[PDB]
Amino acid sequence: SANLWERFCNWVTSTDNRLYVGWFGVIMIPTLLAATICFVIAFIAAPPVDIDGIREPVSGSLLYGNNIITGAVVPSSNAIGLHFYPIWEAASLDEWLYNGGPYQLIIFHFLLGASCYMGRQWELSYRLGMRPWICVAYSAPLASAFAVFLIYPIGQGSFSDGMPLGISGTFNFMIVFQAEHNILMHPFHQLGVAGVFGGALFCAMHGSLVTSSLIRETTETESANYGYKFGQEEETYNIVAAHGYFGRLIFQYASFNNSRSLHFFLAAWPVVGVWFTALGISTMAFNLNGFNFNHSVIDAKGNVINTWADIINRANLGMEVMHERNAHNFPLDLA
Amino acid sequence: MEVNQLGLIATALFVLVPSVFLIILYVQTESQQK
Amino acid sequence: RDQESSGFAWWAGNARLINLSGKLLGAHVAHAGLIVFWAGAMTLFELAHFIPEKPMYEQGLILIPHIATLGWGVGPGGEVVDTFPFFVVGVVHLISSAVLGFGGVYHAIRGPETLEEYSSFFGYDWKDKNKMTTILGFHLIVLGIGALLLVAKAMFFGGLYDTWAPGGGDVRVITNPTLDPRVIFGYLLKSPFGGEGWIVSVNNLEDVVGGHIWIGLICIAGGIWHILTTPFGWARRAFIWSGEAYLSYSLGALSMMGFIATCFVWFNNTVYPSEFYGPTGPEASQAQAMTFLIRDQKLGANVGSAQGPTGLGKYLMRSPTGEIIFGGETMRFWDFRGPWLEPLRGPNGLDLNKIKNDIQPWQERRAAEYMTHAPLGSLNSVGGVATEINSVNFVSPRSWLATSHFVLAFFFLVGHLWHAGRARAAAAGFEKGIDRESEPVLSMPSLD
Amino acid sequence: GWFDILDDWLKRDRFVFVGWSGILLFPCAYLALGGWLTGTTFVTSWYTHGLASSYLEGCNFLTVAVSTPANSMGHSLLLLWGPEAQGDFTRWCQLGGLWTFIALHGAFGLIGFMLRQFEIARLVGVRPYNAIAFSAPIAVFVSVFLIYPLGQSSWFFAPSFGVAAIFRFLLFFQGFHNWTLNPFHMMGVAGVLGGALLCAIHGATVENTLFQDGEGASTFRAFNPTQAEETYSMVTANRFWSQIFGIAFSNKRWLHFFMLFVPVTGLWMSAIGVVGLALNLRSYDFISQEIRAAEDPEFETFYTKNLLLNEGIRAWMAPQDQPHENFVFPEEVLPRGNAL
Amino acid sequence: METLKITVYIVVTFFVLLFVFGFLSGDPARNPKRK
Amino acid sequence: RPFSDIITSVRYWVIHSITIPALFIAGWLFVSTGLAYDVFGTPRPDSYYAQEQRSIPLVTDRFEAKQQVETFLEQLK
Amino acid sequence: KLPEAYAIFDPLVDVLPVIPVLFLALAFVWQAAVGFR
Amino acid sequence: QEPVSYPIFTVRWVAVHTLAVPTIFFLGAIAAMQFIQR
Amino acid sequence: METITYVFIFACIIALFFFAIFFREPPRIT
Amino acid sequence: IAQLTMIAMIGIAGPMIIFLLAVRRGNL
Ligand code: CLA
Ligand code: CLA
Ligand code: CLA
Ligand code: CLA
Ligand code: CLA
Ligand code: CLA
Ligand SMILES: CC(C)=CCC/C(C)=C/CC/C(C)=C/CC/C(C)=C/CC/C(C)=C/CC/C(C)=C/CC/C(C)=C/CC/C(C)=C/CC/C(C)=C/CC1=CC(=O)C(C)=C(C)C1=O
Ligand SMILES: CCCCCCCCCCCCCCCCCC(=O)OC[C@H](CO[C@@H]1O[C@H](CO)[C@H](O)[C@H](O)[C@H]1O)OC(=O)CCCCCCCCCCCCCCCCC
Ligand SMILES: CC1=C(/C=C/C(C)=C/C=C/C(C)=C/C=C/C=C(C)/C=C/C=C(C)/C=C/C2=C(C)CCCC2(C)C)C(C)(C)CCC1
Ligand SMILES: CC1=C(/C=C/C(C)=C/C=C/C(C)=C/C=C/C=C(C)/C=C/C=C(C)/C=C/C2=C(C)CCCC2(C)C)C(C)(C)CCC1
Ligand SMILES: CC1=C(/C=C/C(C)=C/C=C/C(C)=C/C=C/C=C(C)/C=C/C=C(C)/C=C/C2=C(C)CCCC2(C)C)C(C)(C)CCC1
Ligand SMILES: [Cl-]
Ligand SMILES: [Fe+3]
Ligand SMILES: [Mn+2]
Repeated sequence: SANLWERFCNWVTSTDNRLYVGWFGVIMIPTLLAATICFVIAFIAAPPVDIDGIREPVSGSLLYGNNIITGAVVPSSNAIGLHFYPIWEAASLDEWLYNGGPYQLIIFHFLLGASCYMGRQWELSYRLGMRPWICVAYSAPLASAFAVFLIYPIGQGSFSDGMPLGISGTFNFMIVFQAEHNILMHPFHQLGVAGVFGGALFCAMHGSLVTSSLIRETTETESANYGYKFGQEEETYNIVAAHGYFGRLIFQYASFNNSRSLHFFLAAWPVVGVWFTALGISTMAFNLNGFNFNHSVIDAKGNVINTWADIINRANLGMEVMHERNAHNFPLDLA
Repeated sequence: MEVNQLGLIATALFVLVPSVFLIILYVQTESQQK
Repeated sequence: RDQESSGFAWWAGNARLINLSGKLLGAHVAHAGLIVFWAGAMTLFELAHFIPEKPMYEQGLILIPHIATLGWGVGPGGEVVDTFPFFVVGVVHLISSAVLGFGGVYHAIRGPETLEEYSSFFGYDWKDKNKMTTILGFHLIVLGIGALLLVAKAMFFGGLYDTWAPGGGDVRVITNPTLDPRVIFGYLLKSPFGGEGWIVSVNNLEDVVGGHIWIGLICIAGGIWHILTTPFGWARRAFIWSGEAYLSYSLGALSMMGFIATCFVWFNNTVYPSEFYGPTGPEASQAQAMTFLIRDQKLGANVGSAQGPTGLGKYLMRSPTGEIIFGGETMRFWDFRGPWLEPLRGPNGLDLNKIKNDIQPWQERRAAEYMTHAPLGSLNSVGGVATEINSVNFVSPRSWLATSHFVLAFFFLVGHLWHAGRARAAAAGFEKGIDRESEPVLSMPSLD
Repeated sequence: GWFDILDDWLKRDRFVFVGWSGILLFPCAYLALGGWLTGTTFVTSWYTHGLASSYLEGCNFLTVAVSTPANSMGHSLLLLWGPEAQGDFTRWCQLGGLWTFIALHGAFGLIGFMLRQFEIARLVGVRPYNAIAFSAPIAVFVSVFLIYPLGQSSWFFAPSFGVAAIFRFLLFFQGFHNWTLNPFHMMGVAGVLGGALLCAIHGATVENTLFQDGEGASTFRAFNPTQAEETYSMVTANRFWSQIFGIAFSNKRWLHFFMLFVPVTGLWMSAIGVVGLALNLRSYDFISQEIRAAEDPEFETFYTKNLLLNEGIRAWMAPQDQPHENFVFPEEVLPRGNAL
Repeated sequence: METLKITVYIVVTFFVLLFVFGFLSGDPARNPKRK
Repeated sequence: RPFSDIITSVRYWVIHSITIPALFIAGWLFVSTGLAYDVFGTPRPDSYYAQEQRSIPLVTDRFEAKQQVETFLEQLK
Repeated sequence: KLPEAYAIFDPLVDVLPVIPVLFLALAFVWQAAVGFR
Repeated sequence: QEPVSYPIFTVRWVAVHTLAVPTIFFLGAIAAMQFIQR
Repeated sequence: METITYVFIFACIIALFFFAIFFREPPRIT
Repeated sequence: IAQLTMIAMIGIAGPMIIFLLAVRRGNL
């Protein structure tokens, strides 16, 4: 026999489990289970939510006549602000739901759990005697999730200006974001789209170049994928063929010939890209806005000549005038 | 509001006939040998 | 050594200094010179353009305000009466930078490349636990001395710029700081969420100078403690003692301090004043609201029971508790405490009678000047959002500091991830890859 | 005779290959690039929209474009020698002849590269999956720059080559078609983000399961280009991923095919989406929602906010975005949030 | 609703304590190499 | 073949330091004498409007498009 | 701005803050000069 | 590499020279635009 | 009527996750 | 009178140190 602690502590760190569950896991699992329950219940059977603090609720629940596309969990009230608002700081559950209560309840647990998941990846890699820094690559989507759900609220000063948990609500978020800050003329958002477009592109061409160089172990009635028998000691394509293909395509110096460099680069491109746009959202929370060019061309009469930036500014003005129900009078705002 | 009862039938057949197609294909080749 | 006989490419070159102490010492004492050089160079550069009758926040000064907070070169209300402290701070930093760099170039090229054979007190090893705790103890003591310098400035050498002083700020000497642990540790039990706030919620310089005494002496005692103590077993089983682990912990520390710093500089206005840096985030909204009320009141309109085009107030509203706060979208700010707004606040939020008759000139002009200068701007420094035209140019100093320290903190977090991973992997010994002959997974039961 | 000579002079090995495809690829590509570069530099758009879009007029690199033809041209190609400029180069530049010039010559440069990829693959003796994969950007190109203006009344609604002019396209599509709420665009966005997701993770996994074969910490120098022995532990990658996420690849051939499959299909589904808009068939509404918002005026969803916002985008961008209609709206019929 | 505050605090506290005690418990030798 | 072989041979310099300044000056003089304004027909920044036509020029027919724009340039707009 | 005596060195003061970035460039100059070890 | 029976000007020659003379001509023109008053 | 169709499809997708994880076809080295 | 003389000098100050150590061959 041995006592219950030693048994518990090697049950947790068991790397013979079907699914790992670390010391980061024992705190990951409840927070995410709770997040999942509150999302599934609130998307379906929530009451409507007063989000503008002037008594206009919004329905985001399927049961009050939404489909999948329009449904959402509707953010916390403008009256509640940046306050901590659990069930026991409300007078009744009725009015905790009325103030967008479940929104805070999903996101705190979810962000916490998503960081504990980042911890778990490192722990499993440490137990399997493999290299770290898959967890460094996970910090990119995670930092964007933080920026969107927690930083941008602190900065604008309420959790009403969060992003609702839904599709059309996400679209509403994008459209009001563009009107009030013009994110397309921010250079960082431009590096973010470059990283995603280039990431997708390098994925496609990597896939094609490797699958076109595969060796002949098959026949023309059985799929090509039964050439690999699992955990071969023989790499399953010939690098110099693909290299020789790419090397005639653009040129001899434009074609990698070290798979280790290729894969490092394959991992490096979008991750740097996503960092840059995540930070871009985070600086706009303090209201460092995209570049704005008003009238870059003026002639001798001293009369303006429009640019495409001006057509975009007209649209921005359109959206922004619609996102202000709070009065006709607003001179220098946000916030 | 409205629900469209031909739209109901539309999804019902859409999700049935290929799931049934795939379940038969998977079952007859596993029921044979070596 | 200095080619590919060391186990690092040129882009990891600085990592060849893990086992050479003198070369490493030269590298750091040379880099200290740069930090100091920029301090001095930048405040001289700022001062060469400084107009000393124009407020500091509308001209971009971000190093002169730190000196102004210490109440040097300023009169009452945060005006400049003389510009000499600025010049002398900058020029003496720029001069001392040379002395640091000289030691740099010497220890890097002329000095012994190993200090363990040279000296046995500047001789040190990352695996020798005792040396690290002793050096840590020294370093805690010079930080302890550093913490008491501010207390000296506060009590003896003309004090600090108090912005809570009567009739706008004035330099005031602390003559009684709190030495009461109850109040002091009470700040660390508060919730970080809005409304309450953590250590950021400081509202007076008595707590500031008092806490500086408190942290100073706990670190003098702890510094003395790590010279006279050897680390314990559970402490040794809780760690990796490697030259890189210390760096990982420290990166973790710096990333936490950056998150805390960017929270400070955005919200507080006791340690980052409103007369040397612009208004804060809520301060402009509250100002806009306050000056609107004041304007429309002179027409003889009823503003105290006025209902909106959605009801629920037009100028004033009820908070959840029932205090009279500002209406519209200024209903998410009522956690704002300003020096200029507080003489008007009754026993449960603002009292409309105090508004009618107890307006002092500096308050209504502070509110009116802060209205047209709210934290916004673009990355090519021109005021406002993307609808308005380029004709006014504003970027709060608050936003520069906030954005910079935020992105540097995020990058210092991911660096802590990296160096912790390297230190952990190198300790166990699979940081050069996975050994061919034997591998863990080939000796582990297959999942089904 | 002379044919097999022309053959082996082309198909010969050189610093950069040419081939039969070279004959189509190189002129067309070079003219299209060159056209865009002179168009962004000297050429106005003041006789068409009332814009300036060149360095000669004083615009920066973020606001230039080779702008579309005028609305009155219809779908005319506007040929230099044709009866809309009649052998005159200046008017041909003013009327937007460079847009079509660039568009057609770039359209043939794309076919040239596509053919070039086939030819080099047939020569080297590998399978041509890279050319099949390259049909997704041509699908997108001819669905957005050719089929979409040919479904409308002119080239004027097509995107102009330039960064800000594409931004205006994004806003236009959002405003008039509600483009994000159409499922083909949902599928395209997903396909593309999934491509980006697979990229980071595949690189990160291969680079963090590498074998020890070096002496330095850097493992970039432990590689020889030969395939004799494996370069990463696939078994370890599978065991890791099956435990942290639940499912894993255990077949390299399939992993790389999945990498090919996700973004190319995404772009194909989106190409079907934009040809659907060319007839003005556009997912814009759910009828159940209109009848409900009609019988109950205190119902709200985010979808209703999006339609009010779409009203704002259209009503405020239409005047200077469709000058050929000579629209004039009073200041009292523009939509306003505060009027609700 | 007052009982609810206390039992949520106790649950949270239980999990954070297992976590810290778990990381004090011999973690740098849980690796498959050099244990 | 490497740039090292190209960056050194005297014949490379004796052509290049002679051709490139002529091209640089040809490119400079092309805009500075205002010829780019006539060959592309782009307006100067005192010729976007006129004192009888204060609206944007717009083409509205496609076979007299030529004549329409020549009319706008003939009246000194 | 600066005391009237030092006013002569107004250009010298304007070129001070960009001296830090140069160190990082010099380190690459150095490395390429010794041919990258 | 480019052929070894050496035609007098090879294929590399036109490739570098269709991208040599326009960009020299262009960055001389774009530079002149900067000194237009406007 | 519409809500049932939705939740039935979501229910099918999470049951598929369970079956796909705990009743897979076991990948085994040769 | 020129003060542009030191802005001239201060940009070449760096590589001149390395240039001479590469003339005086040793310890680059
Ligand atoms: C703050 C303290 C600190 C210290 C002392 C170290 C120390 C070290 N790190 Mg680390 N690191 C840190 C923070 C720190 N790091 C952070 C915050 C990150 C996140 C990015 C990293 C990420 C990191 C990685 C990924 C690696 C290291 C490595 C190393 C070692 C070799 C580094 C080297 O030679 O680079 C020489 C540096 C260069 C060639 C970079 C030059 C950059 C240029 C060209 C442009 C810079 C632009 C600038 C960022 C933008 C503003 C510019 C301005 C002018 C406007 C060394 C022991 C390496 C190692 O062995 O790790 C175990 C390795 O692989 N570090
Ligand atoms: C502030 C930044 C910083 C600092 C302090 C250092 C310091 C050092 N590095 Mg690093 N390094 C850095 C940035 C820095 N590096 C960056 C960004 C990179 C990326 C390129 C590298 C890449 C790198 C590599 C690859 C290597 C080093 C090495 C070294 C050591 C070289 C010693 C030597 O023989 O130099 C000899 C150099 C010279 C004679 C020329 C430079 C001249 C100097 C010393 C002065 C220049 C400034 C100024 C004019 C002096 C004013 C003095 C005045 C105050 C009186 C030294 C301790 C080496 C090492 O670790 O070896 C053990 C090695 O191989 N470094
Ligand atoms: C802060 C970092 C630092 C560190 C750790 C060192 C460490 C060292 N230096 Mg360096 N040095 C520095 C910065 C630093 N130096 C700077 C900024 C410069 C420019 C001034 C120099 C220039 C320098 C040179 C040129 C030389 C040294 C020497 C020495 C060695 C002395 C060995 C001995 O037995 O000393 C015994 C001496 C003492 C214990 C007492 C020293 C008292 C002095 C000189 C300074 C006191 C400053 C201050 C008032 C202290 C206040 C403390 C306070 C808490 C009350 C030692 C390894 C010499 C050596 O051999 O290096 C290998 C040598 O040639 N130093
Ligand atoms: C014997 C005791 C002793 C003492 C007193 C110091 C003192 C110091 N060390 Mg240290 N050191 C020691 C032993 C010691 N060392 C040993 C054994 C080693 C191992 C080789 C090192 C290695 C070491 C390194 C590598 C570094 C230091 C640094 C520092 C400085 C920290 C400055 C600071 O916190 O800035 C914040 C400032 C304050 C808290 C204000 C200090 C006010 C006082 C107490 C001193 C002011 C006067 C003094 C003469 C220094 C003037 C600095 C000038 C630029 C203005 C400080 C001067 C660092 C440094 O900055 O060096 C340049 C650095 O990189 N130390
Ligand atoms: C700031 C720099 C610094 C650093 C780097 C260290 C480093 C270290 N100190 Mg130390 N210490 C310092 C300053 C510092 N000390 C000062 C200034 C004091 C005086 C007050 C102390 C008093 C002190 C004591 C009493 C002891 C050490 C010990 C140690 C070792 C601890 C080993 C361990 O695993 O602890 C891990 C510790 C924990 C996991 C418990 C933390 C309990 C607290 C503080 C927080 C719990 C988390 C909680 C959720 C945070 C809430 C915060 C809230 C405000 C939001 C380590 C070598 C030990 C040693 O061996 O010395 C030789 C020992 O007994 N230190
Ligand atoms: C191989 C490359 C190539 C290709 C495919 C094209 C293709 C094209 N060019 Mg282009 N062009 C090229 C090279 C090329 N060009 C070069 C090198 C230059 C510089 C001299 C130009 C300059 C140029 C200009 C300035 C313009 C075009 C235009 C066009 C388009 C209009 C139709 C046309 O002229 O078709 C090309 C081919 C033909 C018209 C005919 C080919 C006839 C053949 C095959 C056999 C004829 C048999 C016989 C004699 C018929 C007798 C009949 C009788 C008995 C009745 C079309 C897409 C225009 C455009 O894009 O407008 C929007 C335009 O403005 N071209
Ligand atoms: C109440 C509730 C919950 C309601 C539900 C609300 C809600 C919004 C539901 C969602 C439904 C919804 C609206 C869906 C819309 C979109 C939809 C139908 C899309 C599918 C159609 C589509 C786009 C088709 C074409 C493109 C396509 C195939 C895209 C798929 C993109 C996608 C997510 C890909 C998977 C990415 C992924 C996470 C892969 C992980 C792979 C993996 C295990 C790698 C690890 C790994 C790496 C290695 O390197 C090696 C070596 C090994 C060994 C190894 O293992
Ligand atoms: C539907 C989601 C379910 C998810 C399920 C899985 C996850 C959750 C697992 C745990 C679920 C059970 C958690 C424990 C619930 C406790 C019951 C509870 O809420 O009762 C407290 C609830 C509170 O009742 C609330 O009251 C409010 C007004 O204050 C409002 O009316 C609320 O709507 C009403 O819910 O009351 C009752 O249930 C009825 C009265 C019970 C009286 C006996 C209680 C015990 C008495 C001794 C202990 C008192 C402790 C406080 C005083 C300390 C000393 C000063
Ligand atoms: C190691 C190394 C490095 C680095 C280095 C460093 C980092 C250094 C620094 C150093 C330093 C940090 C320096 C500084 C210097 C300075 C000086 C020397 C100054 C002087 C000044 C004076 C003398 C003043 C004057 C004046 C006055 C008094 C007043 C008015 C104004 C004037 C300005 C005129 C590198 C990477 C590069 C390379 C490799 C190695
Ligand atoms: C009043 C005031 C003040 C002061 C204050 C003070 C007094 C402070 C304190 C401070 C403090 C008092 C801090 C603390 C911190 C802490 C931390 C940060 C933590 C630590 C720990 C850790 C980190 C751990 C780790 C771990 C775990 C958890 C598990 C097991 C294992 C290990 C080891 C890994 C001032 C100045 C502002 C002024 C004004 C007011
Ligand atoms: C239209 C036309 C045509 C054609 C023409 C051509 C073909 C032209 C060409 C032209 C060209 C072909 C041009 C080019 C130009 C170039 C440019 C525009 C460049 C730019 C560059 C830059 C800007 C740079 C930048 C950079 C980089 C890249 C790297 C890093 C650094 C830096 C940033 C500096 C023809 C006669 C048939 C017919 C009539 C019409
Ligand atoms: Cl809205
Ligand atoms: Fe791959
Ligand atoms: Mn907002």
